[PDB]
Order: sequence, then structure tokens, then C-alpha cells
Amino acid sequence: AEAGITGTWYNQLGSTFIVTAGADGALTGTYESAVGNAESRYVLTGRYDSAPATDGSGTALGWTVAWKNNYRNAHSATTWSGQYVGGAEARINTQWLLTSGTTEANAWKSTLVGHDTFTKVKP
Amino acid sequence: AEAGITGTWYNQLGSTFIVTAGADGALTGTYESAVGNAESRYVLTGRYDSAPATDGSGTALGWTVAWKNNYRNAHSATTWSGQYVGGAEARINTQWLLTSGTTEANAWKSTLVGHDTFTKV
Amino acid sequence: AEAGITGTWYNQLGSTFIVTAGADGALTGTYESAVGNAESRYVLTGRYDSAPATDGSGTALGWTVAWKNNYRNAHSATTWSGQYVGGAEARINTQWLLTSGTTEANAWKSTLVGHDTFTKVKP
Amino acid sequence: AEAGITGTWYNQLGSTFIVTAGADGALTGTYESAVGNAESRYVLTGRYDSAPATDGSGTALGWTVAWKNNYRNAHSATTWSGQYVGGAEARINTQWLLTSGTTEANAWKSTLVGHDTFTKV
Amino acid sequence: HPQGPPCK
Amino acid sequence: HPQGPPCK
Amino acid sequence: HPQGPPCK
Amino acid sequence: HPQGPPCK
Repeated sequence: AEAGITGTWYNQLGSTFIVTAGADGALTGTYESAVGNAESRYVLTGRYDSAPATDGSGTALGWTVAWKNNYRNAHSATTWSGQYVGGAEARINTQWLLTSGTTEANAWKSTLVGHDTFTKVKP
Repeated sequence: AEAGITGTWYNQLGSTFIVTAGADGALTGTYESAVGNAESRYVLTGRYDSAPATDGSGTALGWTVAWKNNYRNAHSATTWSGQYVGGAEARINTQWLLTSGTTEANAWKSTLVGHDTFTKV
Repeated sequence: AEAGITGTWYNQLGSTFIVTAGADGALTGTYESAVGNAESRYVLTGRYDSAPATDGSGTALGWTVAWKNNYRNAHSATTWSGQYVGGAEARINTQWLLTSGTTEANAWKSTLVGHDTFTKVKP
Repeated sequence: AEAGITGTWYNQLGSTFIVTAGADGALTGTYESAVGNAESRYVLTGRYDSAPATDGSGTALGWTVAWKNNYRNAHSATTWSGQYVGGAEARINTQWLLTSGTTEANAWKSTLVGHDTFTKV
Repeated sequence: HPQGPPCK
Repeated sequence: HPQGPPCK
Repeated sequence: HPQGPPCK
Repeated sequence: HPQGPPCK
């Protein structure tokens, strides 16, 4: 449900995700690096599936962050794909792909894979 | 080249992707599925890195598509992560993650992973 | 170090991994499904890198299980890639790929991805 | 066909893979890297499913290579998961995970993922 | 699934 | 699937 | 990298 | 890395 996803979330590395889910399935917000002052904020955009199932199933969603802002440019982009599971302890469980811009020759090792779980802290 | 990402791309399965790259990093468009169909179209949104490095590197980007529209809801979403390489034969090389909304018990097999190469042909 | 990896391990889903690391970097053992009697045992083979670094770095390793035994044949194989981290609470953190045999047409969705952490219980 | 997996395979990077498939599911062999070289060879071990389904499906398999031999140690290991498809143009289509031994702090970026298609040409 | 090829 | 938890 | 934890 | 292409 949009409300449930909207709010502030943190993951186990200490990064901050602030998102607003709109009624049309859109996701917009900011992502912040683990601790590290104010200019560690990047724009994110994503989509969620606004009519999940009844049942105790999660809501699929995904978003992207290109790591460039006015202070830094890490020439890479990450996409998180996962499910939102609500309750008193709502969580967003994801698997992510971080791709860096490489030359032809290093393309083979351009992508990293991992997983993060986000805990909601504020609405 | 920079806004060379803008246009219509096709992948090896037959899916079409139509995107507009904004000067500040945004990616917006429509992803349409099998048969071409009419409402096999889904909205897509993403981001790309608008200031790529100057060593012949590709441009990192990614986007998401939630598989719901006013006719279908497949309770899943896909994110593509990759890079754009321009030139005579521009391509967008990606790896993707497709997650389905499941119950706890099925959560361990909620995600598929694959790779797609998109071209303008 | 071979000893440390050798033993019995369990992951968060309840599956059992019994492995012996040999001095030549080989990994052999059995994998058991989460609870479910005796005939839920499959053969596994893998490799580990027998001379890791000093430091507090993990030991990279990986193994494979094809899901066929004398009782069942799930026409699929899984490979786990991760690192062994020793200590009093030794863990093996992995990311895995489960590929099913499909026809041409479903090849696009033949592979699942996830992650499991194993806790050591016996030597 | 069944023990059609046995033989020498090549991937798009130039790496060579030489394997023997046993009748009971084992996969054993050598993986050699760049240049051909001499001790660019590493041992590989795996498993395949010796009783694949009878709908034209491929044969699921996977294998691992620890990047250490008597000349080099890259403190990493790669696992390939995929399927074998035989015929006039046999291929082994895979996705792989390369994990490096890191310290806790670098554990989040310890794994790379990619895909390789191997053929006998 | 809409992400795959046609069912044809 | 033998890689997942017990059934219901 | 802005996706990982604080440095040392 | 031994998994990649030649450094040539």
C-alpha cells in the first residue's frame, strides 16, 4: 500500500532511503550514503506493483540510483529489486546490481551483486 | 553519445523499450511486451550517469518496470542494470533481477536473474 | 584453513551441509534439505582458495549440487559462491544461482538467485 | 546428448574449459585462462543432472574454480550455473558468481556476477 | 509473464 | 524444491 | 563508494 | 584476474 512504503528506511550498512510512493505506482526519493554528512544524497526513482495480492504476500518494487550528484560522480548506477512486507515491523528485502561504466575490456567485471534489507523508521 | 540513449530499442526476446533521457540523469519511457499488442505497455523510470567518464567507457544506467498496467497485474517488478555503449552499433548491455511478490515461505525463490542486450535494430 | 571449513553447517532455511576440505583445495560432502527424513541427501563437490590471505579476510570457496539422487530428480543444479570467515562463530556467507533445465522458450527464466549464511555446528 | 558435455569448450573471452562428465553426475576438468599460457590452468569440479528430462530441455549443471594453482593465488573463486543444450551447435549457457576473499568492511562488494556462453568452436 | 517471449 | 524449507 | 559503509 | 581476457 503506498503509505506503508512511504517514509524513511535504513539498511544494515547505515544508508538512508527516503521514499514517497504515489498512487500511480511511482517511487521518488533520495538515497544517502552510510553516515558521512549532507552531500551524500542522490536521487532515486522506481516503481512498485500499487495493487499487490490478500494475502500475506509482499509488494514487488524496484528503484535505481545513478551515483552522480553535484559533488561526486562515481560513474556507476545501482538497481534494487525486492518486496515490501508490512506489519508493525515492516521491511523491504532486496537483491541489487551495481554496474560501473567500463571500457570494452573490463566489461566482464562491471557488475557487483548483493542484498540489503531495509527497516522503516519514520513516515 | 549522451542523449543517444533516447530512442526505441529492441532486445533478443522481441520486447520494445522506448526511452527519453533527460539532461540531468532521468530515464522515462514505456516497455512493451510480446506481440507488440496494445496494452502490453508498462511504464518504466530510471536514471543514468549524465556525465560519464571521458577512456572510452560506457554509461552506467538502470531502470525499473512494475508489471502492472490497467489490464494486467503480474505482481512482480524487474530492474535492469547495465551500460550504454554508443557508436555505429549502439547497445545497452544489461543483467536484470525480476522479483515476484510472494509469501514468506516462498521468499527464497522470489527472484530470477538474467541478461539482455538491446539494440536499435 | 581446511579444518575450519570441515564439519557440519546449517543455514537459516534449515538445510544441512556436511563438508570435508582436503589439503589440495577440494570440497566434497553432502547437502540435505530442510528437515524431511534421510533420503533428502545430495552429493556436492567444490573448491576453496587452500592458502587465503593474514589477515582478517575470508577464504573464497564455491560448490555445486545437482538435485538428483536415487529418490528424486528436480532437473536443476545450484552453485553457492561465498567466503568462509572463521572465529569462535565461524560463518560461510554465500550468494547462489539455481538453474533449472528448460526448453528454449523458458530459458529466460531458468535461473533463480538468493543468498544463504551457514553456521557451523559440528566438526 | 548426455556425455556430449565431455570435450573442450571455449567462451567469448578466450578461456578454454576441458571437462569429463562421469555417468553419475560428476564434472571434472581444467579451466585455463588468457594467452593459453602454461600455468593459467586451474582445476574445476562440478555436477550435472545425469538423467535430464525427456520436452527438449537442456541439462542443468554447474562447477567451481578456485583461482589458485602452484604459480598464482587470486584469493577468489567462481561458480558457473547453467544448462547444456546439445545438437549440431552445442552450447553451455551460464551466469556466474565470482567472490573474492575480503575483510568485513569490503564484504558488501565481494561478488561480481556475469554470464558466459561456451561452444566447441 | 509480460517480460518473456510470446506464447505463440 | 529440496533447497527450500519444509512444506506447509 | 557511496553504497558502502563509512571508511576506516 | 585469470577469469578475464588477456591483458595484451
